[PDB]
Amino acid sequence: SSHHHHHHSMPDNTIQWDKDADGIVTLTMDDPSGSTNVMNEAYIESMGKAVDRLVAEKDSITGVVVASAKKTFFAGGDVKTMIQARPEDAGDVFNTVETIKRQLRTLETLGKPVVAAINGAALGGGLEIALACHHRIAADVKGSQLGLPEVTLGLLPGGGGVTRTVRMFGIQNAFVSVLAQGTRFKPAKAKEIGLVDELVATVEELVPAAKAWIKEELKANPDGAGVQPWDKKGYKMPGGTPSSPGLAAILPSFPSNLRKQLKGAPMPAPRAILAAAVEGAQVDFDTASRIESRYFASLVTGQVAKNMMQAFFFDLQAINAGGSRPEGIGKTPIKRIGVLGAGMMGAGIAYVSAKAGYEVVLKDVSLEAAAKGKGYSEKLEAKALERGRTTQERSDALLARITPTADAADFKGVDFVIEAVFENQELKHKVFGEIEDIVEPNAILGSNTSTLPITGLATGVKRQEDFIGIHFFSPVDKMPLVEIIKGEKTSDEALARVFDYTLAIGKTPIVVNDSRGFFTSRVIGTFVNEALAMLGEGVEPASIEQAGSQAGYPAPPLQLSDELNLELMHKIAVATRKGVEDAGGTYQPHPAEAVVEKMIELGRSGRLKGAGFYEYADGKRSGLWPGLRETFKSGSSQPPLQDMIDRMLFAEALETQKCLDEGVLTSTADANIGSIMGIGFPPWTGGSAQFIVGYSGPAGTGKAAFVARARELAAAYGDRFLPPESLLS
Amino acid sequence: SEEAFIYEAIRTPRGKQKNGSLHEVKPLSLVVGLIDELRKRHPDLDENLISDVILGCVSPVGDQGGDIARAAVLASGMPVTSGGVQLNRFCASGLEAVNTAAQKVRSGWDDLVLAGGVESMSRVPMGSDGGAMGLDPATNYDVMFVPQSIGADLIATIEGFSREDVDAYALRSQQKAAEAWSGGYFAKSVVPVRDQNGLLILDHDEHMRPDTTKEGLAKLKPAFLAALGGFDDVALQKYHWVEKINHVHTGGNSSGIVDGAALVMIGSAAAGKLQGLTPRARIVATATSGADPVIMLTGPTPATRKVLDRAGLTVDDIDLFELNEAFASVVLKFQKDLNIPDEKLNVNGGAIAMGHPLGATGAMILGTMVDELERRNARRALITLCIGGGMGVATIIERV
Amino acid sequence: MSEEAFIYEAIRTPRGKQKNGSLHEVKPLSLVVGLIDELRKRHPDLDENLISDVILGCVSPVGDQGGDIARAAVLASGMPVTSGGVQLNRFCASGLEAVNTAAQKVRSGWDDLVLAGGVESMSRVPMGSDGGAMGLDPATNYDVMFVPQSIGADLIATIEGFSREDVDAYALRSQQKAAEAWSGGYFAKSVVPVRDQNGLLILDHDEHMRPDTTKEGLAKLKPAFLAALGGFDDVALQKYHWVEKINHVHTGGNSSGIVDGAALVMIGSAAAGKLQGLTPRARIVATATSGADPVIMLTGPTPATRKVLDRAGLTVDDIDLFELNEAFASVVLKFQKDLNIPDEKLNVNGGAIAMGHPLGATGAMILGTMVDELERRNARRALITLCIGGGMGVATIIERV
Ligand SMILES: O=S(=O)(O)c1ccc(Br)cc1
Ligand SMILES: O=S(=O)(O)c1ccc(Br)cc1
Ligand SMILES: O=S(=O)(O)c1ccc(Br)cc1
Repeated sequence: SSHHHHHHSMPDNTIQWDKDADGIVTLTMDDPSGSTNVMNEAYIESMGKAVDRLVAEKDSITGVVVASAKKTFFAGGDVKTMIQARPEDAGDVFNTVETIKRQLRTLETLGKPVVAAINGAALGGGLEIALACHHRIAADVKGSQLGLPEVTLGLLPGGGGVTRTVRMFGIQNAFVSVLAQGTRFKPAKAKEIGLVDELVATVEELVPAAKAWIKEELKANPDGAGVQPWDKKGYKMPGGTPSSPGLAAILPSFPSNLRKQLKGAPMPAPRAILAAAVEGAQVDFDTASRIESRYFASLVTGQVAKNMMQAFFFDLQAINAGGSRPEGIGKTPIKRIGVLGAGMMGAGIAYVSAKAGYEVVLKDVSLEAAAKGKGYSEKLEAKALERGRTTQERSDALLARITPTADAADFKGVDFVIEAVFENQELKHKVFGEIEDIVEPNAILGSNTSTLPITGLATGVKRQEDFIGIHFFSPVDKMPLVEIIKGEKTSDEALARVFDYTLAIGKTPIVVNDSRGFFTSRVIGTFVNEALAMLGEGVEPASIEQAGSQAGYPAPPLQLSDELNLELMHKIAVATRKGVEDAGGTYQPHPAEAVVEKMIELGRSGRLKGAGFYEYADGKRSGLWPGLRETFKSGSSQPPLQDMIDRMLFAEALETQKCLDEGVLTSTADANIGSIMGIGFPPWTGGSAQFIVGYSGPAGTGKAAFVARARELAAAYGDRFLPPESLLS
Repeated sequence: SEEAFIYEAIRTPRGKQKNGSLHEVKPLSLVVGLIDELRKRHPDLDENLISDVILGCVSPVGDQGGDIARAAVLASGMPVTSGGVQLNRFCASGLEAVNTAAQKVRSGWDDLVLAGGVESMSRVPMGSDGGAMGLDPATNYDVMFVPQSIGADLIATIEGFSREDVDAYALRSQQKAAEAWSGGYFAKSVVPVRDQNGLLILDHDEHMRPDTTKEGLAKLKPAFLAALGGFDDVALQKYHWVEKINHVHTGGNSSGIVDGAALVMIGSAAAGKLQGLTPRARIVATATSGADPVIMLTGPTPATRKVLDRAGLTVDDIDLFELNEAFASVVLKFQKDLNIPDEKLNVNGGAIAMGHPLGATGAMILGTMVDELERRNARRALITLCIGGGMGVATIIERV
Repeated sequence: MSEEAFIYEAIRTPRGKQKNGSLHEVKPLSLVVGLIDELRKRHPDLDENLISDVILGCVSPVGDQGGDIARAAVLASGMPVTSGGVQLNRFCASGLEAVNTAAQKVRSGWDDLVLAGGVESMSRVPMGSDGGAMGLDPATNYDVMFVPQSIGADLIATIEGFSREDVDAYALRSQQKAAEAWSGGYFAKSVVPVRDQNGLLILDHDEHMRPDTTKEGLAKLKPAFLAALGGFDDVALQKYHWVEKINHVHTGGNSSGIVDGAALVMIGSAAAGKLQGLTPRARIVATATSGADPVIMLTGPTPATRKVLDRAGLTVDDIDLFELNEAFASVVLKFQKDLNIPDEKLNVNGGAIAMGHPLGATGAMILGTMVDELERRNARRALITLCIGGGMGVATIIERV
């Protein structure tokens, strides 16, 4: 019954009030405690005062314009408060979003036109405010985005974002294209899909254009002015309501399709979005709005939301804020970038280095075989010109930054070297000892290795303080993580200059101390080995794939094993054997290596050879090799599916703890982001380190329940699941 | 307690879906036509003894809404004290109405009860009533909803029934249905549908394709709410050991969409002697069970064991078996699990040839086994039906 | 008779009103599942595999209430997949027909422990949404002389001579006895409040009640808020040809309220109750079904009440409490007049005029109300009966154990 959070017996004020001689109130949002407008306790009270004043002065108001005094329009909420919401705080969570929506609902049913002047990014709570208005104008300014990306933090649009979009575009279109994945749109795309009505050039002409639309709307459409389509007498929802015979025919197929795209992963946010969208389309707008709040409070108090907010907000900020950056060091600009090696990996490095406005000197052996590296850069730009994501001027200056060559003398000015020739430690030593003297003394000499330690390679250079390990993933154009491997000789400055380079090419950097397999390659090995171990124990191979997909992984393990050659796994299984057997230590082989060698003996090495755990024809994946069940006696061991899911998640989580114990990783934020974006650890966990503190099962929730379940797996599947002492007392 | 006998059991012919003869007939008249046929058989019957009319209807909506059993009582001029209740247990609605009528008589508080079903699927298609499991995502998501058509293909994939194995059964159902019609097995129970003038509308089950060949069945393309994405991947998320679903079911080996109705009179022995009626069969036992809702149609297997356990009988003591032919693989699995003899199963053909009028199929395949036990002079029969949502119902009768 | 049917539990949801109702945001499936989960709290160690069937009455089985909502409640609540599930519709007595059928199934010996009840979300699924043969078959509407239950009640008041004051005097009596029962705490153990997915309260009381009802306010109301369409007065009088003019005495203040709600009743044999450690609360002594003329429609409880008295070999004085669903004020006034029922034994804890008439769930609600009022008074027997559309009637005698 109130517009305010409290109603019994002191925050700042965010909104400025400007009424003109016409009677148009201009609500300019300007939060003095931060350079961005955000949905905190200050806004809710500030908008409460503004809406109450709109009603008490309605006899002298002709229309409302909502703008912002920041470079952005509005973005997000107070994440530091929402991550603390407990299940007994569901009443407070419910009342808060209900208060937020009653404000927008009064502003929406004011009887007067309300226009949103979107001067920049309008995300989450920002687009939800603009959706309550009757008209939306956005400036085609650079950096502006529009969308409802709450689902990427384990949440849903709870400020009317679900109720209004499903009511503007129908159930199917709103869920698929806007709600289910939180897709972010540029203003040109937003005006096409219907989120935005008009477009202007600069932000200077937004408020004048908004007032010009209010004046025209009152003249031409005097009755329907300030009336949303669903508040009219003859409103019909696009695609029909769940009562419509056309929609009710395909309506049962929506939850089944959601289980297909999520592969059965326990991600409850898209489930709640689809449920609030359909149940809301069955009732009136106000009852639909309240159903949206109850599903919203069900996610905020849940654990999966706390996992995602930890990884995709706090942990990702602490990394981009220069957490793993050495203290106090400044920047040294990267003039020319020498990318030694022009294979599949070498091409992607030069592309993302050229797409960042830096000059590249691609160098290889055959000018013919080194033209494929620039041909890969043109294969992407030609696809981008067709999609309209880049211009010919922007695409030619990019390829002009790339300077394909083969002369070692063309390095007079290069201060940054990445080697991605191929893998052989002795062969790496000699090829490195070539450009060291040709480049300037402040030139970094990187290397792309997956398992070979850096400190051993660093001996083949004089300036060992500048020998570093920059590990990219395939394909480099899309993979966002860059694993920077710190050797024993690498200095504080040489590491920081690589940390600054990663953020410049728009990627996520983590810093890792020198070790065998480092972090990404080492943890992903326990994931595939645990699955092949299950295959040898007699588990159905189809059950192994279903366990990997329902766990939340992007690719099932047996399928992933064929994508990274089984003989490549065997070679690493020997390099690690020689590694321990040279430090006076014996090597206990993983039970998966018997499966790897049994497949290699059978002549099924993976995808390149054309036969692995799957069969491959026409370049595509056909199905599981039918003789696989007979070879490993599949069906003899039938454990429950939840034990298979846990065996794969616990192996990676315990291996992450062994990395944090050995000083391989410095902070837990790098462990989460490294696992999520590097090897594909399921995002609902929030990272392989958050998975421990955020575990949840029949044994409870927290580190203690994780230890209990880890020991429960140890007594039934092996002592590799016993937890380290760092998780114990 | 009190024994419940079957005194009469009739049914209309089954008109096909596309260009059907019964499409112009309201589903209420399909029942009123059968009430008038019972009157013609027993004119001196005191209809005030009939204490209830229990009709099964899976889609009680529109033409079939508003308690069509009460509309049948009023429109047919029956005594206004004769009640009238509609129920819905999916495919077993026709059999559950009979079982409930037999259970009400066994409890003693009811003397003579009409029971049966009705479903005009050409006028009120399946799923026209909306549904909670379907048109609500939160429940559709948690219970892992999947249609019967997918679950039937999964039964064929798990049990190894090939496309030829299920199409060979559909041929057998077409032949036994054509051979039964020729011998006049149905001439007494199939009451032809007429209009208000007495003109003939339908006197035979027009869904039958008696000239079906093994070659013609092979050219049929598989029909797998299906053809909408999702349901294949949902079933494999629960049956994670199965890799791919072998879609073997077509329109030729699955039950037919038809219109029809059936009626079964049930009463105690005292109600029979007092009205001068000849008891034809005795309800020996009934049972309710079910199985996994994602495989759905494996409910008849524990429901048949539960009803043989109540009657203290075995598979040997049952002379005739009658399982509804919703899908060919469902009947084959039933034959394999219980080791049913081949010459005892659906001896007069099934729903693949004649059709599956949902809410009335239970009372049709029951009245078929009453006819056959008399014609063969056999002793016992067992009738069961698979159900959506993973349920199962079974009933044992004995000739008198 | 060998296996007697007993009542072990009987719960119901609070009844939310139609306009601005508190239960309009709750799906009718959620109402049933909440009552299933409450029976789990009261008996956590019950072997639910003993539960052989779930029978739910529902008069509008379409939309949210379609697709055998009894079977949807079995799957959604997580009950064993062998626990059956069937929806039936006998108009207003669908809730009691489920309880009676569950009792007949227990007596027949082929069911051990059965759940029975009803659900009706009239604010989401209004009455008449399930189509109907009448209207869609004018040849049948014309032949059976269809008259809605509203006019039939006005016709009963005209023939028996029940004034506007007479029907409003009962409406005030129902409001007063409901507020006294509520504040007295009679419904504390049976009315299970409705909560959301976060545990927050949605409703905990019968919000259709207007406990501050006065004689004067009931006289300011207006009659008959389909009934306002032409014909039905003439169609009813063409059947009851000796009446000259129908006195419209019924309003929204003396007619049953349009509400949302659901109810559940656990019924089983004495052997099954001892097996699961349950304590029986009542016994199903006898059930009867009859009917009266289909034009006046509402009458029917009287020949069914007399039928259930002869089946149990009892008289009116042997029955301690009488409970008739207050679909309309004149219907209960005629029922008391015909069988000469004392005022004190008739709808003692109020009725549908004050608390509501959730169509399919009413029969299971008023029955569960009598189970509590028998124990609270230490009385012996109670008679539950309901008027039905179309002209039917259902009665049931229960005896406290
Ligand atoms: O409870 S409050 O209304 O102060 C509130 C809580 C969380 C967020 Br994010 C904003 C405001
Ligand atoms: O109870 S809290 O103050 O933690 C709270 C958190 C999130 C929201 Br939205 C509202 C309230
Ligand atoms: O901008 S977002 O939609 O990603 C967003 C962020 C934090 C919170 Br609290 C709510 C929303």
